[PDB]
Amino acid sequence: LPGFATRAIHHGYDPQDHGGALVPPVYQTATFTFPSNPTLNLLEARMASLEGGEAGLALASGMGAITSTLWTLLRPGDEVLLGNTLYGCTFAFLHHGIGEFGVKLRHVDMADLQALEAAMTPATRVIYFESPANPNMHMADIAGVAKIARKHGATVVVDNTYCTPYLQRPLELGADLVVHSATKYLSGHGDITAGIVVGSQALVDRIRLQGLKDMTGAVLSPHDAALLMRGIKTLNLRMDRHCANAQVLAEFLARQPQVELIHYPGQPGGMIAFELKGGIGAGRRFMNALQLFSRAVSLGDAESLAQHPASMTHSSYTPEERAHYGISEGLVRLSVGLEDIDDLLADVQQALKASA
Amino acid sequence: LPGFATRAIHHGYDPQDHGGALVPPVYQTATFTFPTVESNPTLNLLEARMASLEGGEAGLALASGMGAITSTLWTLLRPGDEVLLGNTLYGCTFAFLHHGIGEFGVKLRHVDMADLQALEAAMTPATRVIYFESPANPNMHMADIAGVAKIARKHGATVVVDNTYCTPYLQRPLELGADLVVHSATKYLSGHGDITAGIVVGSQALVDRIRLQGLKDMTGAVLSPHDAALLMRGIKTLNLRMDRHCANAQVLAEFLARQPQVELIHYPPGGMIAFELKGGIGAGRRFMNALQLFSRAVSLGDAESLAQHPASMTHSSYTPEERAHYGISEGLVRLSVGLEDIDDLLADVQQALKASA
Amino acid sequence: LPGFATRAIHHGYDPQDHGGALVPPVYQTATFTFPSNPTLNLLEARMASLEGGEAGLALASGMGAITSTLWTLLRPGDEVLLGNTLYGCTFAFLHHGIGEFGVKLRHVDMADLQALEAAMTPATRVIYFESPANPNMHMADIAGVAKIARKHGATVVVDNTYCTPYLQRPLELGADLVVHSATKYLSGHGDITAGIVVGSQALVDRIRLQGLKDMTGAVLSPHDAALLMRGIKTLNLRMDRHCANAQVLAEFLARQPQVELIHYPQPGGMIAFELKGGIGAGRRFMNALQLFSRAVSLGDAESLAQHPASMTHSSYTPEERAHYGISEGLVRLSVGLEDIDDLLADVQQALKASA
Amino acid sequence: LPGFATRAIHHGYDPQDHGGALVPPVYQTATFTFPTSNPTLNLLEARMASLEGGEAGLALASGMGAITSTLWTLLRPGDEVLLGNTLYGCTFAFLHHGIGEFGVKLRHVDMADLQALEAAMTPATRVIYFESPANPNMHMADIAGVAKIARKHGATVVVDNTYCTPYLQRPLELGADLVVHSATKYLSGHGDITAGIVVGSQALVDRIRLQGLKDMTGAVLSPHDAALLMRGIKTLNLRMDRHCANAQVLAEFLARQPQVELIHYPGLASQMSQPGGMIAFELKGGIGAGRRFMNALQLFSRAVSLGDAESLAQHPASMTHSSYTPEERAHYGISEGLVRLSVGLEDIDDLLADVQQALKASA
Repeated sequence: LPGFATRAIHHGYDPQDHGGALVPPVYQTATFTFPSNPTLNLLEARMASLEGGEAGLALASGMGAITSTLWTLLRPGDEVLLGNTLYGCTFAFLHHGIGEFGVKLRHVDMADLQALEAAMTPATRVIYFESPANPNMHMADIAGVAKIARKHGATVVVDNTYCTPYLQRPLELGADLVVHSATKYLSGHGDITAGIVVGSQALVDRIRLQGLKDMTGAVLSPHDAALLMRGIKTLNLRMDRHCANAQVLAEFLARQPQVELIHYPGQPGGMIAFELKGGIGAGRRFMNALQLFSRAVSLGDAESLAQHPASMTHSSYTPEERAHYGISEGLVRLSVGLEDIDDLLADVQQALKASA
Repeated sequence: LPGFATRAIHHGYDPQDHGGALVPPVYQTATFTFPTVESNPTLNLLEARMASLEGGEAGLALASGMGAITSTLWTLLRPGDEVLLGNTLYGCTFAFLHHGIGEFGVKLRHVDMADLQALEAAMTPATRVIYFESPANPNMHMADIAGVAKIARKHGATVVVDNTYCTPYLQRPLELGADLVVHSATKYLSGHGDITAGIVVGSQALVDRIRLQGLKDMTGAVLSPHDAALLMRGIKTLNLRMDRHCANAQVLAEFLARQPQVELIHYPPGGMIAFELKGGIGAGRRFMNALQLFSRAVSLGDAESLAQHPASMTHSSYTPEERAHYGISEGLVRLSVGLEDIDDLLADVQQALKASA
Repeated sequence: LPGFATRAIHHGYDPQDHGGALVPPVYQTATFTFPSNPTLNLLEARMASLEGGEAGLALASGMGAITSTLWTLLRPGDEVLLGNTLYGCTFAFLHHGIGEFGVKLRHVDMADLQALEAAMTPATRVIYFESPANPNMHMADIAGVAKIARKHGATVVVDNTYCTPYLQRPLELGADLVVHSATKYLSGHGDITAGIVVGSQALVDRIRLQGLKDMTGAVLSPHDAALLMRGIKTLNLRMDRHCANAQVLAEFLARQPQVELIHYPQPGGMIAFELKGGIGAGRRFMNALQLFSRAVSLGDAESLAQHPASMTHSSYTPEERAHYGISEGLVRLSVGLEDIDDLLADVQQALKASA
Repeated sequence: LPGFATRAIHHGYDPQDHGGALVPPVYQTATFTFPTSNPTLNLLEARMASLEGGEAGLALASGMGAITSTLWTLLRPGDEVLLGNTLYGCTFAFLHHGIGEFGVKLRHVDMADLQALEAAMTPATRVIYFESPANPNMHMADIAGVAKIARKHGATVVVDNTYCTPYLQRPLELGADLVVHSATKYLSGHGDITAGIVVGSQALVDRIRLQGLKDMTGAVLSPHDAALLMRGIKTLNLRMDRHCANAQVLAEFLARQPQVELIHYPGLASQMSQPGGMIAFELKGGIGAGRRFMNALQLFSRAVSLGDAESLAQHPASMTHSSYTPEERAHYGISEGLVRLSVGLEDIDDLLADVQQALKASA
């Protein structure tokens, strides 16, 4: 089996099947003569290879991947066990979407196999969670969850967006399906939105012909698929740099007097979350002071991003409501990019002093 | 109000807000800086322009026509609600209803939209959505949208019309009373068969809900800015292309109606034609095999002429009786007449018909 | 032979050769395995078909097409006969570019065969001109020029940008090569820059392997080539509308008191007229336009307008402008595809504001 | 001054000037409203200028577009151009079968030998053009030294920096006047676009833009390709680091193989200054061994280019120069067993395995 880097650049493609083109031609065509799109097929095969899965499916967005998958596997009466902490729109989709169509939802600490097995019911059909989780980015025992899951043949779905198949491969640990917001690290350059699902040919075929075909129509543009593949070609190199930069920044943040503590890392790629002693006011001043980090909500970009939930995404909520969603007043999340670490340290240092 | 052609080229865009660029820059970016309080311009422009063409208040762009339909229905319906559908629908749409949302507690009921008497009789306190294509198979008969709208308001039912076949250039359901219009922009709107996309147009209130609920939470069927830019490029020639599609189809239809191999012409709806081959399924296969200009494919609204014979193509797996149940006769042939020289199209059909014998 | 519209949509392509794709896949690859780019090849073959020529060549821009062609055909000592009036960038290329490398240039009235024949010398190798020409868009006898060129086997090159192969095909009239700024009508949507050269395989091969390969490197991106082919698919329909709109606007402008006369028209959707009020009227006219865009180009879906004296040639003096065939009140319009009633209304109010 | 990686990702762009977009919008428009420049091209140019330490940049349709636009601008009949002993195939063709046929005098000189260069300087010398490093051993030239001589008659020094990229070498900070790049290679890094870049003083670049490009080549770069090039530049430092590491391991391996006569370049660790991920070696078995070696490769691609994520290999004698005779090839610096490799970003163990088996098959 060729190495990860080799497969991320070559898997599934041979120039002679496409006129000798070194780079695969982009099949920007809505239709083909009556007897699949070669560009999407290649992306799917390559992502399947990287995750150690049998088949892949490309979608218009990470949400397209999650919804197409869940709509396929669940029906009224079925139960879904969810990790305690989820993205945002995922939490919304579950509670304000599919959850309002008869599907039962139950949040459980995936870190406690005792509680998980205790929450297992003959109606449980799907176990969905992200690894690691937002809190302190704890890994969670995927193999352990898989063991409990098969009690009622429950399908285990893991959101592997944060790690990418380069750092974690849930399928090799027992998961049935892995989903990605390829919009983040996989693309790596913040210019496209895309989603990926990988698992057995059996499950993926169902999601493709049911969830996607009939219930979401969340198809991915061949042009975007081509750009996503371009990004995947440097995945290993980018993740290495994201991790190194984040490690240095995390160690720096831990020594600063303005920082109460570091939620993570203690590695979640280039992600960091820390707490400002000064709370919401300190967070606002910190964000206003940044000159290199961008004030935005996303991650996995070449550019470093920063967000202060309390004054940004969750500014409308009250302090108590924020706490209920695991959002402290001084919580700051960073997607450390690929810039020179010395410039990133200087930016954070200056902003930290300005936060006072 | 500026003319249709003018709005299809200019509506919603002013070069001054984008560096003086004659053609709007493509915002191929997944994210924007977070609002200071102290949306993607490419998608917003496409949405505003399509809203203008349909005479609606707001527009929403989706990854595909199916993305538009599903995002809309997931938003408006919940378990217990009822949806009245036209008797004949698109394949995937039909499937989405019965094999998709229909399996989540939503009741579906098929009724002849051309029969207002029957429609009114099918209205129940639970009816929340009335969905149909106009025109619809098998004879592309234009349903009375204003009449349906009158009945719908009896229980505040939302009327949704699939306007793919006509495009806003030939029909504008919202101006006739519909609440929402959906499009597979993959067809005529794009016009060049290189992109897949969907559009929903209606009131700001309804579109906002579909955007923030059906799309944001239940489908994630977002449209790529690159594809949106291409769709807008296509819309710039919509009037001219539809004019030619129609002219070519009229000539081919008249020709087909006089040929010995043709039993009848179902229709004439843009450049769409559907006719019956006396020879049935075998004649259909030979006809399809003989075509040299028309392409054997399943779609429509492309610059290239397309042809399909359902019985030996999309519905080849079904039995003759099952096909009939789905409005598919053994000799049914559907044509999406393109923009090629009509003399070349006539010659291709003529020789194929002779070969069908 | 299939009709023009049919060839503009299908010529040179068969889905079977590319995975059954209805639309040709875009070969956005800089390299191919060691034994031509299928996307560029297709564009070239299709343009050759539309012009009635044997071969085509795609370039990064119209200027790329002209320079690549001339650098190939000329060498120090050779003479080039040029039309009395050219684009602008071309005129500069000739005089401030290739002309400073030993190549002799000589302007001649292509409409005057006697003068052209009299300007023919044993050193003449290329006869280059636009048809129609800027002045009053006078067609000019291409077959006549071709007969004279033979005298010393001179190569006749015609810039067919204004007409497009849909309205004029110089090769079928005797020209050796045709060049295009595909940036204009061929693309039709103002989103790409590109050039095209069509002629015999013999000539195009030389231009491809000499002018382009060695002297300009003006290659066209497969992405742009694909967009250009997308545009060509509606060429006949767009040109029909450009022409119809322009005819109506031309008739209107002729009856307006603010207009001295119409230089032209038919040159596609192009119109040129003179404002009685000179440069001041021109400036006010341009400032008032709300639909037409103040820009320098043509062949776009959007209508464009320009007043040379206050725009491209504003730095020159009135006498210098005249030397370049630019009058103080000259206004050029590239009539687009918008609703003619909206275009008439915009021009009408602008003309009243020009006073 | 921000670090290289920071500038390669951010230089010249502020989201607030473009609707807050994190990624710059692509200005795919042929024209703009008449005033009272394309932002996408301008950004690419400013960023490349920053990376090379130059004042201004210019983007072209191809590396050849960059070279021709530059030379057409700077030379006129009677002028003399001093060239490096060995030049890139097409560049050599442009000089001899192109501009060289328009009254411009050409003359090759060993740039590594300042004595010969200084002796080759004439009152007519206007341009000194060369690649650094250059074949056959990829030896670095003393740019500062060449610059000192050039000033004798105000000759403009132009350096093709394609092989190194501004990440590994910056000729302008060494005295060069202009640097040109075939961005088609390393800068893009993914083999999906063709593009050229020129960086130098605002004065020189303005002239090339308004004369060579505007009037003599028309080799403009598509905004779409410019955007892709910028996307590629964002990982330049990381890719070059891997290209270099992979090439070093493969070079050491090749140096120990019985089928290999010698390694032209790179030359051990620290022929100094590794030529990116480029390697050239000689096969003892000549043209026959070269053909078999090439036929056997299963991971490396048989193609003519470099700087791609995918590893490429070529054997000139049986590929680009197959029509020539053995003596003619020698005249062009091509040995019968010469093999050039553009080592890519794949797993080094897979690359080693491929070369290993192809080498055994070459016997």
